[PDB]
Amino acid sequence: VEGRFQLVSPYEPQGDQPQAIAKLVDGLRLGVKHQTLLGATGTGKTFTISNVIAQVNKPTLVIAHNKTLAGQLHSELKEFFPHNAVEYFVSYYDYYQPEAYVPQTDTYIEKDAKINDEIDKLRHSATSALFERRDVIIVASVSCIYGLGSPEEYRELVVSLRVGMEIERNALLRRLVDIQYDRNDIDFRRGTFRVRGDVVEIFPASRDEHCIRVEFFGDEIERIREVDALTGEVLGEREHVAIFPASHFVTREEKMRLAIQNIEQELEERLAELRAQGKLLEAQRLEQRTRYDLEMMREMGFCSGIENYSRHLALRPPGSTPYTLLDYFPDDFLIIVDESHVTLPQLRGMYNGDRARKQVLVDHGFRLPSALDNRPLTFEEFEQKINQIIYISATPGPYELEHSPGVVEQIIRPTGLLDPTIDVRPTKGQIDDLIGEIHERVERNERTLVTTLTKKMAEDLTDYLKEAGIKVAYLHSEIKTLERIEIIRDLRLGKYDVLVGINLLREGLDIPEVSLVAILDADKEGFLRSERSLIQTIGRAARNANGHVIMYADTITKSMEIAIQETKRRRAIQEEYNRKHGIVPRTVKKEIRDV
Amino acid sequence: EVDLDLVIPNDELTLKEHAIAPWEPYYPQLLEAVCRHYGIPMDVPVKDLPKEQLDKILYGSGGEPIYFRYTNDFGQVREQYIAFEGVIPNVERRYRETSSDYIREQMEKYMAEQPCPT
Amino acid sequence: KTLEDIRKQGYVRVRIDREMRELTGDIELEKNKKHSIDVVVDRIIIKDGIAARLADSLETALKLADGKVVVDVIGEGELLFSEKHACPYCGFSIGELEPRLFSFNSPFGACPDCDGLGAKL
Amino acid sequence: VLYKALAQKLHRAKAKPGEHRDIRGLEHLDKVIDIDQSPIGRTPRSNPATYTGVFDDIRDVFASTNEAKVRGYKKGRFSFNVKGGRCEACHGDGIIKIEMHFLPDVYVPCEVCHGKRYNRETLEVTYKGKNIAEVLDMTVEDALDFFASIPKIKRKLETLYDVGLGYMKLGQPATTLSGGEAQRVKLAAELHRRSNGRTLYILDEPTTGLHVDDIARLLDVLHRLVDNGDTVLVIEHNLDVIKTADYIIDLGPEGGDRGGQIVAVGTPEEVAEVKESHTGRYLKPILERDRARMQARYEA
Ligand SMILES: [Zn+2]
Ligand SMILES: [Zn+2]
Repeated sequence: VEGRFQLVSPYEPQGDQPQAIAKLVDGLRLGVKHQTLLGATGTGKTFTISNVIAQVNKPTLVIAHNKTLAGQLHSELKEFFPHNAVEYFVSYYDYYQPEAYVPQTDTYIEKDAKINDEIDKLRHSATSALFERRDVIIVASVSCIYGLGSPEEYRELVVSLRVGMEIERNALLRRLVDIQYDRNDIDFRRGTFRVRGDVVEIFPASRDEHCIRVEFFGDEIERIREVDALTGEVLGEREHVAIFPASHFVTREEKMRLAIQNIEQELEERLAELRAQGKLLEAQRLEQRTRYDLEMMREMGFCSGIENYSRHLALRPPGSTPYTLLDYFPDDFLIIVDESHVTLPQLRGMYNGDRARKQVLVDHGFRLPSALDNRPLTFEEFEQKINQIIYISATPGPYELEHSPGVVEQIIRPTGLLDPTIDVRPTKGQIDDLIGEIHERVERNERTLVTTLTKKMAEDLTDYLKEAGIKVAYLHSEIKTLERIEIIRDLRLGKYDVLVGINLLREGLDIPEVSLVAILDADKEGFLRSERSLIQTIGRAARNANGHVIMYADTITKSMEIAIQETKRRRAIQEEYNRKHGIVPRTVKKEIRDV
Repeated sequence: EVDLDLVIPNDELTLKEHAIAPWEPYYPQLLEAVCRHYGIPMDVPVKDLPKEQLDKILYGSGGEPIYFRYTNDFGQVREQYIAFEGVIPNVERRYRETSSDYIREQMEKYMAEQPCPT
Repeated sequence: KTLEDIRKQGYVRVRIDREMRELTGDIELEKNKKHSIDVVVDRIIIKDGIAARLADSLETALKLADGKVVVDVIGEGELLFSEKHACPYCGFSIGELEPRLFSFNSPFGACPDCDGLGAKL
Repeated sequence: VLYKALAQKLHRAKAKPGEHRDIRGLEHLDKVIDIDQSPIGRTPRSNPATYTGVFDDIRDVFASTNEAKVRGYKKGRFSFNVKGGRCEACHGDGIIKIEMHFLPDVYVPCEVCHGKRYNRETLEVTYKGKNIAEVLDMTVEDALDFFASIPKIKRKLETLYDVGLGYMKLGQPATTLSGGEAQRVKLAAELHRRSNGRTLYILDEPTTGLHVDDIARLLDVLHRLVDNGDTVLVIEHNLDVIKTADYIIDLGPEGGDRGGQIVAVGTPEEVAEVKESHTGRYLKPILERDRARMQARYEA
């Protein structure tokens, strides 16, 4: 009997939701490898996919393209599946810097930045949940394609305990150490064991407050319990328990013995090569560091930055396609790619940025060339890694549409909200025009979003608006992530009536109070004036019942054509729906947050 | 006995930024009390101070009552009506009265050896 | 205040009023009655290289009762340690045995109530 | 006069400087290090390893070894002055100080730890076949040969080697170190630092307790400090160092009240040709002696 998903939702699927759910479920069951949900903004995307996953019962990875979108998806899925493992898998990349070198200012940027406890904990919780139970959803950043140690090693190395087994205390306390646990009786934290004579408490790398407690009565384990850390409050009463490695780069002793020799060989070779071409400095650097790491590995089977030796530790051919989090999932797992039209290209770029960063490190002798084999996947390897996949977007990119059997449409919102109307106006006298429209919005207690092509035009416009007597805030292209929330919330409260920015696609800009979006330079060249970018921007006024879009241009580009036409279609279909059900569109109210 | 040179490292340091070394983080507010009272300015390079302004703060009022209110480390205010002693007799007194090898050594740092006058 | 905290740490084996009991066994002791609590740290077999384990358990037990430990033998009787010249039952100490400790021409050995004279008057 | 003023100015030192009018060119440097000839420590707890900071890192490797992980020892169980693992008998001294009344006091080894300074179980934890007592007993030379492994230990032991020592052990108590040896262990501390070329060193007779052949190496070190932009000041009587100096300032003709005034300043040769300077009166023939020794070698 399997542990299955139990979708908990106060509502039911509505709109064109049931048809989409039925379609994607039927697709996953028929055996389609690629599918694409073209969902308009305002419809329950997350909820629809939640229905799919709940109906199909597969271990699912869902990928987002930043910390924020991720976190939102985590929260949502944790609300929708409270009785199931909703997991958080990011890494360093979320807000940390990687190991790098700048051949100009001669500065080696260390990986130093301590492995943030919460994030690490969540990573281990995820990977462990992947092997422990079935009902697991894991939302992740792109980091889910980074270099990660083999799954089989992570598996077979586990300390598999059972009640009354023929084991010794010190043996166990040595096995915990082989797996990279530390004793810390004087400060019990995650990833730590504590001895008290015959009382052995272990803090799993995956847990928050729930720690394991094993003991002995001779050379045989008696009782194994789940204690609340620094409390002793008995919660569990397990008979079997498996303690997984505290690092995802731990290795067998024999394989380590061999790998070390191989590393010595590669070091000798690269050294000979460096000294051959007169790069003696680099040879010195490389020798120092490599020898240090080598000795730490000979001593305790690991060191800091052990990732850079992964390939050698895996005893795999040079240039081998690295194992990732994808491999930890079962074969028949399911992938969901949210905001695919940006997430997919971001995934694609991860290989080039990493290789460049590591190549400089190998050139100046900071690393062995094998460190290039500890890398994120290329897009092709990711393709091969896929069992089944469902892309999600309001504006699906080229790849998605190309590999999918058309699209599954979800355009009707649960509130009957329509895609906005679109006015395209000449550029001459655009500022005063927009000013008048803005005044009309202000009179109607409504908000306005304005996007310009360039920063200079943005600041000039902000100035031009302040002088008209309009409450306007400028969302700087690089402003503090916490101030973002402040200014937006203040727009919602009405401290500002308008908000000016270059990119309106950055999250948090879904505001029910916004009834007008102005797009200056709508006809100009740039990524933010593309078909898809234009539709996504148009989707910002769909949260209000009186939503309207004004594009300022002198010509009608192909992108503008396609965007306007699509919006027209969606709007027509939505009004057909509302007519057929007797729905009157009205703005979705939302409470405003604080600290 | 207390050396005048050790009490003030340089003869030209801002009294606002602890010119006198011994009275350095009650005392900083006592400084404020006596300064208020006598009209001694806070933002000061000690070098330019009149000799009497320095004589009052260093050697005492000589019996004259100085108003002195201060906020405890706790937060509550407690006004007093003391006859200010000075900064030097302060050091000599606190060093002399305590029978602790710690306090002594903390006050001896501002003292020096001077030949027996007898 | 105690039984919660050797339970907060996470011990299990104790010995109260001669009878040993399991922690989290809803243990309550009578206010106006005396109680003898001897926590049961580790329990071993004499074999080869048993040193480090003994060792560790001894450090644990000694750190538990302020450098005091009971080594209750099975078959024979009890054995007690404490380290430093002090009594296991009352605190009383003597530190170290030096010659001047037995001299009556030194405050290190002299009686208080007579100052090493041995004779009142 | 000089050091105390420079110190009260640059590091806000509290030492009352000697009677002087003023000192200029204070903007030409950031830090003044006086490498004293006073001892390192006043207890056997201090030693080269401790004073250099090597012993701090050397506990980290023991704390990170396999047995320590399974024994939960950290960078305190192997700590010299920490009850956790040290010999409770000697209280981590290793040597008991006996009371000699009219004779000077003598250090007699702790009969419980045999001078190993740690208890039995603490020295059961091994690192490459040697325990902490054993590694503390190792010679600085043998130490850096043993710790070619860790670069951070290595770069610190190397300072002790370049200094002139490297024959003395890591755990030789500071109370048993010669004044020159102590001064040199301090020279080891200041030896390897990222020099901005704006710091001044002051050494009081660093020759003391050295052979001429050692004076050579030491002068190599000091002149390396000068090479990197820094300034090295030295109070010396040893002519083999004075002649090497690029600038010498000769003081007071005779001592006592007959003196305390500049006799001659400038290059060694400029002072050698000053008849009123005893220094140059004894330096001039040494300048001419070794100058001929070089020309004798150069011609052959
Ligand atoms: Zn008596
Ligand atoms: Zn001892």
